[PDB]
Parts: sequence; C-alpha cells; structure tokens
Amino acid sequence: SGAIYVGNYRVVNRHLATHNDWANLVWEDSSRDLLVSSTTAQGCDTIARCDCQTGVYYCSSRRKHYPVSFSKPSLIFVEASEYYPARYQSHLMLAVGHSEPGDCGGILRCQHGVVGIVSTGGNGLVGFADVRDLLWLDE
Ligand SMILES: COc1cccc(SC(C)C)c1NC(=O)N1CCC[C@H](C(N)=O)C1
Ligand SMILES: [Zn+2]
Repeated sequence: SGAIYVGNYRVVNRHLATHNDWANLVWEDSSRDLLVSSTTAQGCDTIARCDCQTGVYYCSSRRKHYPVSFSKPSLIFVEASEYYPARYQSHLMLAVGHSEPGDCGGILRCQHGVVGIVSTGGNGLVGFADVRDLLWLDE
C-alpha cells in the first residue's frame, strides 16, 4: 500500500484505489496502473522533473529503503493477475530489488523528488509506475 500526496491530489495504484478515490476521480489509466483523486488537504510531497535512473525506494515487506538503478519508462509485458488481464503496462521502470505482493504504492525518490510508485515485481525485480511526465500534478 501507499500513495503520493501533492497539492490537492492523491496518486495511488489504480488496482488499490478505494471507493472514495473513485468518487473523487481526477484521472486514471489502466495501462499505467495509476489513479489520481482529489483531496481537501494540501499534500506533503513534491514531484521530480528529471531523467534520473537511480534513486531509493521504500519496501514495506522489509520495512526498509533500498537504493536502485532503474530502466527508463517503457512498455513492458505484465502477466495476468486478479486485477488485470495479461497486457503491456506503459511508463513502467524496472530495477533489481526485493518486492512482494503488498509492496505496491511504496515511493521511489531521487534527489529531485518523487519519481514514482511500486506497481509490479517478480523474482528479485521491482517495477515502478513513473509519474514525472504528469506535469499537471504541480498546478
Ligand atoms: C509488487 O508486486 C509484485 C511483487 C512480486 C510479485 C508479484 S506477482 C507474483 C505472482 C509474481 C507482484 N505483483 C505484481 O507484479 N502485480 C500484481 C498486482 C497488479 C500489478 C500490475 N501493475 O499489473 C502486477
Ligand atoms: Zn532526479
């Protein structure tokens, strides 16, 4: 679990969005596994606007942060789950690092701010949904 709170927006994994997220929907994209809902309170986070390919992510299944080198946002095949059919997920960045089901939503940060959130994983891999191209989050 986990979310980004920036301005009057809450960014979550689309597959973990709540009834309240859908009732206050701003934007969603199943191909990216992202959903953004509106909030009444001002957020605590800021978003990176950069091309960093290294950073640090929070891994809830270890209660720890780990450093990672990750690929540029791209279209990657993701196997069927209870949440989605087999498909290509876009704007996804892969890295070597621990992740399990439950780790989705953990934040990836570089020196410039929030880069994205955990969205997929596998046998020693962790994948992140990028948010750096969503310029409207800042206004
Ligand atoms: C952090 O997520 C994981 C980590 C290790 C393993 C796993 S599936 C295990 C059966 C190999 C997963 N789960 C996932 O990759 N997803 C299930 C939830 C939806 C995700 C999506 N964006 O489509 C895909
Ligand atoms: Zn950066």
